[PDB]
Amino acid sequence: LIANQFNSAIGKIQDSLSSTASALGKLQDVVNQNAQALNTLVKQLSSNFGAISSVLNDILSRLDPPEAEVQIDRLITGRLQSLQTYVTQQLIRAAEIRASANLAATKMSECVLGQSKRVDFCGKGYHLMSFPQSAPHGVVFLHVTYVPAQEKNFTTAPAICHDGKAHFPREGVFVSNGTHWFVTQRNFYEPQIITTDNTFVSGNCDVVIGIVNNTVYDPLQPELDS
Amino acid sequence: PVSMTKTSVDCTMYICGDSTECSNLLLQYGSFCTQLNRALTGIAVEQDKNTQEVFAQVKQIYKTPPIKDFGGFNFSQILPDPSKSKRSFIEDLLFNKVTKFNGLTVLPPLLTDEMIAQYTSALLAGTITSGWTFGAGAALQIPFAMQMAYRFNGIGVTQNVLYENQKLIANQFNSAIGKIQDSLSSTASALGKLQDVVNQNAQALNTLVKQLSSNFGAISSVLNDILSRLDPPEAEVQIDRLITGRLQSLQTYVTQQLIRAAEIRASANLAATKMSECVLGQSKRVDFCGKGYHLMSFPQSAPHGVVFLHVT
Amino acid sequence: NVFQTRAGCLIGAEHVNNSYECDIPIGAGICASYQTSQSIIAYTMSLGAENSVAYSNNSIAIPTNFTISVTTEIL
Ligand SMILES: *[C@@H]1O[C@H](CO)[C@@H](O[C@@H]2O[C@H](CO)[C@@H](O[C@@H]3O[C@H](CO)[C@@H](O)[C@H](O)[C@@H]3O)[C@H](O)[C@H]2NC(C)=O)[C@H](O)[C@H]1NC(C)=O
Ligand SMILES: *[C@@H]1O[C@H](CO)[C@@H](O[C@@H]2O[C@H](CO)[C@@H](O[C@@H]3O[C@H](CO)[C@@H](O)[C@H](O)[C@@H]3O)[C@H](O)[C@H]2NC(C)=O)[C@H](O)[C@H]1NC(C)=O
Ligand SMILES: *[C@@H]1O[C@H](CO[C@@H]2O[C@@H](C)[C@@H](O)[C@@H](O)[C@@H]2O)[C@@H](O[C@@H]2O[C@H](CO)[C@@H](O)[C@H](O)[C@H]2NC(C)=O)[C@H](O)[C@H]1NC(C)=O
Ligand SMILES: *[C@@H]1O[C@H](CO)[C@@H](O[C@@H]2O[C@H](CO)[C@@H](O)[C@H](O)[C@H]2NC(C)=O)[C@H](O)[C@H]1NC(C)=O
Ligand SMILES: *[C@@H]1O[C@H](CO)[C@@H](O)[C@H](O)[C@H]1NC(C)=O
Repeated sequence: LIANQFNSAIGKIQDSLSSTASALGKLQDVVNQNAQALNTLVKQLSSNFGAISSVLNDILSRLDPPEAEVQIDRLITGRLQSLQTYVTQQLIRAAEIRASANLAATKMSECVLGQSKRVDFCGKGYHLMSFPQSAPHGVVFLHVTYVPAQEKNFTTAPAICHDGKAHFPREGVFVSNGTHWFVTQRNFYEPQIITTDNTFVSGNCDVVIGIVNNTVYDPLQPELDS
Repeated sequence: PVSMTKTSVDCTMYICGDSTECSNLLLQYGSFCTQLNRALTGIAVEQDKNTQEVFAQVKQIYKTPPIKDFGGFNFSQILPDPSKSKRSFIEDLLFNKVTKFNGLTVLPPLLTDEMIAQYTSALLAGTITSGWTFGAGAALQIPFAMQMAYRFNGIGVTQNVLYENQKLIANQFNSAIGKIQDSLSSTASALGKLQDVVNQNAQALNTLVKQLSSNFGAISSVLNDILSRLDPPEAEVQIDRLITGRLQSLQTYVTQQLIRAAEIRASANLAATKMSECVLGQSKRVDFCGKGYHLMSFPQSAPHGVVFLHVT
Repeated sequence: NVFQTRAGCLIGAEHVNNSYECDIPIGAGICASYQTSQSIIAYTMSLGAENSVAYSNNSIAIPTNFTISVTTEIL
């Protein structure tokens, strides 16, 4: 059953990617931002900044150096300011991309090379593993996670008394279908008889709040009787 | 801190307010306005993205049951009460401890404070009634005493330690919440982090505006005054000086905003991580969730930011 | 036909009493979307279907089945 669910889920990923493309907005946004930065940088070349003509050779020809100097100096100031603005945009955007790259490195080291227990760090749900896939200027993870599905409203109790002593479940929780009592692991209903092995004793009936009487079976009574 | 104030600045009405000659001069500098406007809009949207990532992590909007059988713990100082702004008490203490002519529009945040309060009440009700499970899938209710049993057993302390000391732990937790209430209500230098962001942006705006009253080497800092006092064959030069000056001031402000917004986004991603790992579950990263072994946490909104109560 | 929001003056969208997920953000919590002959409506976005967990002092809900989702994360 797990195999079939995992295969079908991979298939749904295949389809989701193949049909809609707004899932890859993150990479496309970086590419478009840099393309527009370059296009603005270039289109700044066609501006006068208060000079005569946006072409350099044209100013060198149309005038004399005693004024081509001033016109040029204006163009140089303008283009230099535009260039610094572009480089500052690039510095900031590169700091941000380095942030996402360190984050991806962490996510691959903790989420592929091992199984993590950081909630929602590796896809919504309990984390099982992940597989990376390349993508143009970036990475794409497939967080294979485990999600509990369909529950039941059981009745519980923090401990049970059998012989005056309190009994707490070793690794599980005490549930009851209204008729009997069982101890079951927290994440998957799999009831078990409450032996003296599933539980461990402590104190007496007095102190815990909400305890319920019951009979904790003991595996030694059969052999001891026989 | 989670978000700045979404500010937008019309380049033109700033640099060349109501002077056609000035606008037509500015057009010679090219696409600087388009660039600055696009940058400030990028920031102004990243803010709403930040708040979205920090708070909107719950799929539904849970609600505590009306009765309050929580094994003896008392959450009335953090759960909402309908008697106000449907916020809670400590959210109020937080909201009280924190205290236009030139295109300086201040857009409103997409999530209004009531909706932020509803998100945080949802996360709080989920953590109270369902443990961490509401962050892994469908919320599964479980008596609070047992949830603290699991939280203990998670840090290497068997359950009977909790069950035998339930009343003592309840009293300690209630009294600690009370001390938080007092600590916030009396001193206010605990909220220095949010107030510092607000003041930094206020001073940035005030410097931007007070740059309007500078000559940059021109005749008079007023535009119409230069247009009147002289002729275009010299008003052009005087203006061009004013435009260069105001444009430089505007770029400096927008660069300050870009950097400060990168920093606030750093703190917002950190808050998102801290809420996903520290509320929606119990962490084992030392000192990541308050000094000590970590038991759980409850978030509380605050003007442009979040405030956790790491119960450890 | 002419709505007045805490963001500004919306022109050309009906103001509904309903509440759906935010499709196009506006501000101050208002979100607009194109829906049913149809038109553009501007509502106050809803945060999700409210839900009251049947909490008690002795009721626990345990799963019986599981599903293996496979999500994607792009960086
Ligand atoms: C736990 O959940 C899984 C969910 O996949 C359950 O398995 C699925 O159960 C449904 C309902 O019976 C199956 O659908 C039916 O499949 C049969 C196969 O011949 C078909 O005749 C029906 O028309 C319908 O499609 C589905 O196949 C099945 N999935 C797998 C992979 O077996 C599973 O039963 C649940 N566990 C428990 C204990 O309920
Ligand atoms: C573990 O530490 C806790 C710390 O709270 C201990 O509980 C506290 O113990 C002090 C000392 O006895 C109590 O103070 C006294 O309370 C009585 C109550 O009537 C009063 O008559 C005295 O004047 C004094 O105030 C305090 O109440 C108590 N706190 C609680 C919540 O019970 C606890 O005893 C320690 N455990 C062990 C095993 O020592
Ligand atoms: C849980 O059981 C205790 C005691 O259990 C009794 O003694 C056991 C050895 C076994 O024979 C059980 O069937 C008995 O019920 C109960 O404590 C008693 O409560 C009664 C009041 O009904 C009181 O008269 C007795 O003195 C108490 N003590 C004993 C030793 O009987 C307790 O009430 C039970 N609780 C629940 C929720 O069932
Ligand atoms: C939980 O704590 C609140 C206070 O945070 C308690 O409310 C107090 O109740 C007493 C008795 O009714 C009053 O004297 C106080 O004035 C109340 N204070 C406030 C701030 O309301 C409440 O009793 C505690 N217990 C429960 C079960 O809610
Ligand atoms: C739960 O609350 C009901 C309400 O009266 C009470 O009768 C019962 O004893 C309580 N049980 C526990 C374990 O708190």
